[PDB]
Amino acid sequence: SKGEELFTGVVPILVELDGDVNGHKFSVSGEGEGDATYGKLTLKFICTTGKLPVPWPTLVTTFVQCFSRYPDHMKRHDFFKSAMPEGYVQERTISFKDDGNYKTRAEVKFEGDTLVNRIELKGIDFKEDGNILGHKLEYNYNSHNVYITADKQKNGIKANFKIRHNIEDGSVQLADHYQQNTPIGDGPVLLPDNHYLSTQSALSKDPNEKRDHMVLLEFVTAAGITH
Repeated sequence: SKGEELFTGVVPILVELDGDVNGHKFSVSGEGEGDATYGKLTLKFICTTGKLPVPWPTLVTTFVQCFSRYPDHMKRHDFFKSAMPEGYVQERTISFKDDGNYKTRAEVKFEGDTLVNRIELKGIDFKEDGNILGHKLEYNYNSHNVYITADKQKNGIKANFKIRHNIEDGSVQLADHYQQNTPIGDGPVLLPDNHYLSTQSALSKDPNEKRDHMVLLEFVTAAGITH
């Protein structure tokens, strides 16, 4: 297919986010590359407005599931690549248990040969010294399953999953995710059978970087369908 063939090699990625969480405004720019053949993402993000007013881990899911590895036998279930190059809208509500919520709107599409994720994020209802605004989350990231279902009336998909953020006291901050994606263009897109994406992510720092930043290495494989 046209969209799947755009991902057989390494593809440059740009991420641009503007956010407002409880009136804290901020922006993030990211750069890196994806290799969907291996489900692989490598990026570096920089807060361009100074200090990031929320913990970096809370933004990982917001910061390109077209780079997930779909096994060959699951090609007919890969909505994300099928929407390319014209792209898709991705919307979420992220509910931090017993704290505030993010609502995100993003568009993911090619600009030339570069895959771009442009995001607007709005956060409300956060506790001033909760785990988010109080920066109580560990700088690490767990492994999840992202459950995908077709959303036929939208010519798209939905996803529902549970992100676990470790808290510095050893506890866990749940972030419930609900997601809907809608294609932008007029080519045919794939409406999948139920399946999920198996994720893992590693967060690190660049030792030469004194801006507030995050280095991310992530691997994602589609699963849950056998034939």
